[PDB]
Amino acid sequence: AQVINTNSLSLITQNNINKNQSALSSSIERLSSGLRINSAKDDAAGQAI
Amino acid sequence: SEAQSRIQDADYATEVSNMSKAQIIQQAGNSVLAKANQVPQQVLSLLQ
Repeated sequence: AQVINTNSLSLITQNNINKNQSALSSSIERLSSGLRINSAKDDAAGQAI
Repeated sequence: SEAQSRIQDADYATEVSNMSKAQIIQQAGNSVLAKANQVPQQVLSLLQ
């Protein structure tokens, strides 16, 4: 390597995890609940209708 | 008599589906909780 201080490669891999983790949390919450919407962080039109 | 029975009656065919639905949701919740409890586990190999 060339840099002894910071590993921005691990930083990029770290950024990769959280975006998948959000969809992960959505998936478990949707499996547990009977409803797909479930207090819509997504479109509110579906929840209202 | 028929009026009072109609006003409050179990009407089995309706709530049988409800109880089956509730049991299915409960089992699904237990399964998904068992699948989701493993999320913090991967940090162990990270340490050493």
